[PDB]
Amino acid sequence: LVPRGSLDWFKALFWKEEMELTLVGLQYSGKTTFVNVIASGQFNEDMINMRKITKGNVTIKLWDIGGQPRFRSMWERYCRGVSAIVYMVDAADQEKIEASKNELHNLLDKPQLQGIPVLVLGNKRDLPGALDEKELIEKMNLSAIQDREICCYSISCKEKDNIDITLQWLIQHS
Ligand SMILES: Nc1nc2c(ncn2[C@@H]2O[C@H](COP(=O)(O)OP(=O)(O)O)[C@@H](O)[C@H]2O)c(=O)[nH]1
Repeated sequence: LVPRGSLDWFKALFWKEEMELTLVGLQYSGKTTFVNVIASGQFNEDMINMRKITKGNVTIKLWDIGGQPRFRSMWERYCRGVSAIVYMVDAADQEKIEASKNELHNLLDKPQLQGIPVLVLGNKRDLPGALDEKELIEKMNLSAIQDREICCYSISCKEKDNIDITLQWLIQHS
């Protein structure tokens, strides 16, 4: 009996969805850690920087943003058709926020990606002084993003905090 409403409950629901997503953000933001949590440490991975993660009916295109200039266009074009963009931010690394913001805004400035919902995740909320979702909406200038649905949650992969509401949001955007 999988406690209804538990994290395992949402994980099960999530993986059965036929869904493509991109998971992208600066290196060290917690993207690999996040996949490991939501996939319960079991998933398929194929290199394609870019990783194609598969589990259930779900495919995740995982990549670190701000990589080689020659591959940037290729990675952003590889995101065409996804149901959602999940943008991971290290909410406790104040000095990387400006780079994180600028890469997000440059990404959402790409044509093939028009209208795709974005979920910004302020990861590492467990660390003292980490930005909360209100502060991140502010520091990331999320209000400037007007041609799409954008949402922002404060989460902890380490303490498995708000991972459930993240899965629910993703399921809603199948
Ligand atoms: N304190 C804390 N550390 C985290 C959290 N999530 C990930 N990390 C750590 O951040 C470091 C980089 O994480 P990683 O998943 O490799 O980031 P990636 O480069 O975006 O894939 C690792 O040491 C993780 O354990 C979190 O929620 N809290």
